[PDB]
Amino acid sequence: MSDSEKLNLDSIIGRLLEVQGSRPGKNVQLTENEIRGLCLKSREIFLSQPILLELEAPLKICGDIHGQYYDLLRLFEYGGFPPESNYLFLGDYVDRGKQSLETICLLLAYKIKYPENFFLLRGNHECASINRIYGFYDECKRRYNIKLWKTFTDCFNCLPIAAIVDEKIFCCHGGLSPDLQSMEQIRRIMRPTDVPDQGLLCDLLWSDPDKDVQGWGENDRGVSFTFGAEVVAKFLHKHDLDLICRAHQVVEDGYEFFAKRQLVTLFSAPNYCGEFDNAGAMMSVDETLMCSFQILKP
Amino acid sequence: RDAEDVDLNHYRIGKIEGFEVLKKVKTLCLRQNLIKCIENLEELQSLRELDLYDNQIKKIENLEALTELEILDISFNLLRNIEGVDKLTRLKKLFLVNNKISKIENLSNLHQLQMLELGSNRIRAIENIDTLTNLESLFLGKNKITKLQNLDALTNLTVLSMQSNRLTKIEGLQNLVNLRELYLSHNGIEVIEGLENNNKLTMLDIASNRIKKIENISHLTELQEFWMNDNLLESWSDLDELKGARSLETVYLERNPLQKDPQYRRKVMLALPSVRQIDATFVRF
Ligand SMILES: [Cl-]
Ligand SMILES: [Cl-]
Ligand SMILES: [Fe+3]
Repeated sequence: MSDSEKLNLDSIIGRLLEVQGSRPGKNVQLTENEIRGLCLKSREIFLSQPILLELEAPLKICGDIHGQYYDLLRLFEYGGFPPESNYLFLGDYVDRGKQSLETICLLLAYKIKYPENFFLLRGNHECASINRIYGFYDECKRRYNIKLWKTFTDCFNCLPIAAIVDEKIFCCHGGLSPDLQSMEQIRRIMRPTDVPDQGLLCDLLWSDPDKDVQGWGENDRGVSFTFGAEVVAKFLHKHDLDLICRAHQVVEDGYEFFAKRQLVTLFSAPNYCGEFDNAGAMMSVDETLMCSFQILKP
Repeated sequence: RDAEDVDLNHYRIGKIEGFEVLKKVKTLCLRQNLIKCIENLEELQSLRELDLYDNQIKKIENLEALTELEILDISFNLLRNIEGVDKLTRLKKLFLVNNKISKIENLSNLHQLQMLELGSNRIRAIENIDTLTNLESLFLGKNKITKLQNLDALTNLTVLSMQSNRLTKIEGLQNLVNLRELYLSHNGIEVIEGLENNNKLTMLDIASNRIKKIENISHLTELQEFWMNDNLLESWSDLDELKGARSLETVYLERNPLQKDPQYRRKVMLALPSVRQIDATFVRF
């Protein structure tokens, strides 16, 4: 990284962090080129790292953010702002609410500033259409223009899809796929790409676990599938893994285990939407591959 | 007690109570709260903007008093019908994004409306907006619309957003002579046509369809952005259609058969020497 890049990056991170502690609602208005440059630069870094990330502990793994920018700030206070800790986010950074731009810009900026200590996976909210998501597109055109959203889909189309921590923890946003036989198939996924409505990449961003299902079932979302505890168990044995770490679903305490703690769901947006009263959690892995869960509250 | 702008963003409030203390409030912000109904607002008669983005309102009501209202946003609620707005004649922008609205009605009296936002709903047709002469931006993306039609009255319309619908033919744009931005991505269009009168178009997006050939845009000499990724274009000679656009800066063509060509970026630059951006990346010289 150049010193001129650092100068502009710190100016952006500073103005983004300056609203911390303020009474929520302050937005920070960055310039169009600042946001666009953040998209272009981070996209180049995404393409220069594998689509199946292989990370080593220590790092802190987080679930959905859903554009709740001040709850992202609170996560960084608990876990430590970069570079004080290593982060792997599991996707869904943007949504409804008029502060998704601040959320994604701060995450992209840290990605550029600490490219081998800060990581972002792709969630189903980071798609390239408005077939199912409208909030982030709505925010972009209201504060800037539609092309800004188009530039964001270019960045989104290059995010990585899954991560394996220390050869034992498989991480993705959604879950497993009936088409997933080998890690090589994930590596064969080519970028840029949008999220299809069918197939390996779709299931990695959309699928869910279910207590009722024994093998593969249908998803009440209208996309992808549901898998049960047995699916989880064969998967860890075939690939010599210990845990699946996933997000995508709201859970009461921010974390929730499945299949005798062989899978865990993480959700890092406290009080999602408003009718729920959930907490945010965050899984921290240390050098000896031990997992600890920190919980954030409204 | 004395503020022109009042902001209760993310305040858990579950009911509108006691806002009469505000004397000359001009902007009231109540986003991401817990409101379940509209009430107790008839006194704030100095309001230009009311913001109820992300609540649980299920019906529009009790707004008839505030006739100086210029901006109303009831997005991300659980609305099913449009009503109770017929008295807000000075409305300029109206956001009803991401509800369960199924039909366009009850907006006939909003003659000064400059922007209508009905994105992410269950609307199936375009109707009942012939009366909105001052409309400049119409957003109907993420709906179930199946035909472009009742648009002939909006001669001042400059931005039409219709992405993610069920369109199959470009038609009904004959009168949008001042149209400047046309978004029709993620539809079922197979042919480029029906753009004979939209000479002032600078931004045209027909990406993610099933279009095989670029035609009928040689007159669009003002084009600045052409988004056409994820189609079925196969012939490099089709790019002759864009040579009249001397300020064409960006084209999206990736994930077309064209991109199988190992000289894809080179051929784009040769055909369109004014272009500076091809898909996500800049032309590097
Ligand atoms: Cl393998
Ligand atoms: Cl790649
Ligand atoms: Fe999700």
